[PDB]
Parts: sequence; C-alpha cells; structure tokens
Amino acid sequence: MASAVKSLTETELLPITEADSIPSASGVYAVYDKSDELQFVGISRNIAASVSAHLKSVPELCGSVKVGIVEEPDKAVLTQAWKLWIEEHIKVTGKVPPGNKSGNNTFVKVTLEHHHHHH
Repeated sequence: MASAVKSLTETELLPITEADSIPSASGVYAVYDKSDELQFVGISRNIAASVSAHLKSVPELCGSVKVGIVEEPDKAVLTQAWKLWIEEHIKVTGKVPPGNKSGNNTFVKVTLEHHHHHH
C-alpha cells in the first residue's frame, strides 16, 4: 500500500491465485471477479485468511483482490475505507450484490454448509 487508503483508487491489486502472497494484516479488501468488477468489499483483522477462505468456498468471484492495509487498528478508518470503496463501484457501475448485503451470508460462513432452512 502507498499510505492510509481511503478509496479503491489508492488500493493495490493482488491476484487471488497467489493467496499465499495476500497480506495477513488487518484492513479492508475488495474482491473483483474475473471481469474486474467489485462485488464484495469487506473488512477483516486478517485479510489473507478471510480472502482465501471465502474465495475457495465460492470461486465465482475469483479474479483479483484489492487490499487496503492500514496500520492503524481503528475501526472507523476500516469502515470509512470500506465505504469509499463500495461507493466507487456504486457510483461507476452501481453494483451492490447479496454478498455485501445482510441476506444469505455465503461469505461469512464458508464451506460449512449449514444455512439452516432445508427445502
């Protein structure tokens, strides 16, 4: 990262394939699918872990990931960055997919398969 990231425009790009090289730090991350679109932004204390977990669970969004590591452990900074990040894509394309919404949390509970409501 260059400095304290606010927007995606200040964020570096990492391929999801090289999950080993993803920073195991605290910050915000933006998941870009194969077509390079932002469909999932999230904040985590460990980006690498979270990224590697949900991307192997649902590899549809496997394209690239932009990670914003902020050395300041402030929750508002994390959430603020998250906000500018989601807003960049809201403004330019308008994408707000179910993954970022509190609906079916595929990204929060990964590979465990227990969304308890059988059909």
